[PDB]
Amino acid sequence: NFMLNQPHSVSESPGKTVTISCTRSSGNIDSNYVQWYQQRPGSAPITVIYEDNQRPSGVPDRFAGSIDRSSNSASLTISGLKTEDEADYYCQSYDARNVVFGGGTRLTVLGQPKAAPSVTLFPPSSEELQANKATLVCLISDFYPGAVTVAWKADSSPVKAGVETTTPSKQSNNKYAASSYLSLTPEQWKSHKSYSCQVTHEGSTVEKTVAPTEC
Amino acid sequence: NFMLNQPHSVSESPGKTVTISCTRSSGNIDSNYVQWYQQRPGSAPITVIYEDNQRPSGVPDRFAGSIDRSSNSASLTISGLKTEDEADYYCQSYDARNVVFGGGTRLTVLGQPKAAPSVTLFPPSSEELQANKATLVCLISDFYPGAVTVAWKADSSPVKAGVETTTPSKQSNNKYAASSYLSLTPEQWKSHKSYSCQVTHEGSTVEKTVAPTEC
Ligand SMILES: Cc1c(CN2CCOCC2)c(=O)oc2cc(OC[C@@H](C)c3ccccc3)ccc12
Repeated sequence: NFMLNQPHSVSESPGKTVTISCTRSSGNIDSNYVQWYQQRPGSAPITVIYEDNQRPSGVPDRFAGSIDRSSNSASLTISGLKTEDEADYYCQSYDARNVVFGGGTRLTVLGQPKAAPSVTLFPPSSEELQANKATLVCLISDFYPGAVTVAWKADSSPVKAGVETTTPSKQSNNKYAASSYLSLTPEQWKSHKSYSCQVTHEGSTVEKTVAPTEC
Repeated sequence: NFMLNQPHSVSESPGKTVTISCTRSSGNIDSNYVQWYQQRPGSAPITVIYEDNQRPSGVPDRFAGSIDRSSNSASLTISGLKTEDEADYYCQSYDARNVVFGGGTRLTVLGQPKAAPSVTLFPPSSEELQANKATLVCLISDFYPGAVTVAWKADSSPVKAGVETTTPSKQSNNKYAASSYLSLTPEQWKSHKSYSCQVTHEGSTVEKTVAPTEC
């Protein structure tokens, strides 16, 4: 079947308009209806759009669904942004019994100034190595909003095996920190020329690389 | 409109059976298909039941959906309860005028065993020292329950400045992870013999120590 591709995050100040795209991988966006669901943090989801642009009763007309056949995409547009619009937004369609969801888009209504993350990539420590561990840590500090995406590369190939990322937490400077760790064996860590941590925040992606050496 | 009413919370111990009910307020439960979604906190949800009782590929056969017309309810029944089943569960049906979700049910799996944290201390990266920074990270993974206290030492004396610890977050092994980082100048780092990270969990302390390495 097809995928539905949503940006990981979006942000704006109160009173502004924000748009969340939902691109269909293969086939025609207009072949099947698209729904949008809102989840506020610590809340149950609710439908804000069904059948591309239908608004259920109780959902203000600040929320608007559209289809662009040229780009093969759905969009949810929210005008007059209010703090309660801060939530995760998922688009959803079908082909046959195949329900297809997007990955979700975290919408932040800016409570403070944007801050790009400090990203530090650490190669394995001597002590963990002699315990037969080559865990790498990617430390991500001092960012707002609190939404990041982390991907790892062995040389050039995406890694999915062994990646863990913490949920961003508010630190004493009122900015967010989190860590991504890749649990490698020594044999894996040494069997490559370099590893990489790619951090995406506010659509902007930074990339750090470490290589094996001996000191 | 109609509403789907779920319990707020249920608790049960491993290997036992738990049942979550989803009562339709008006209309017959069987007029429309019920879905069940599982959400681990900080994650996108996954479909665990569709069409009242159909399990997607990769959902364990311990998850069973049912309909009871007389009590106008849907139920999700989890057999052989495991710790990874700790999550929020949401039912969902159709209004033709809407997609409606229940308020969701937090499933607590009682009697999870203690797990001591795995602790890995990383000295400053080379590249970071070239950019005039000397952050140390202490990775704390695989611990239950999800509370730790971290103290840092410069040589043998307490470090009272530049320490941050992330809020522990449940990872895919259903154990917690967190990082403590110490923001030092290159000067502070080279002026000491060593720095230590001391992690206390359930009364047991684990201490790790790194030193400026020479090549
Ligand atoms: C992506 C996805 C899947 C597919 N998974 C992906 C990973 O591999 C297993 C299948 C999937 O099976 O189900 C998904 C359901 C999604 O959202 C449902 C919405 C209405 C909801 C439910 C509960 C709380 C908040 C929101 C969103 C995404 C999914």
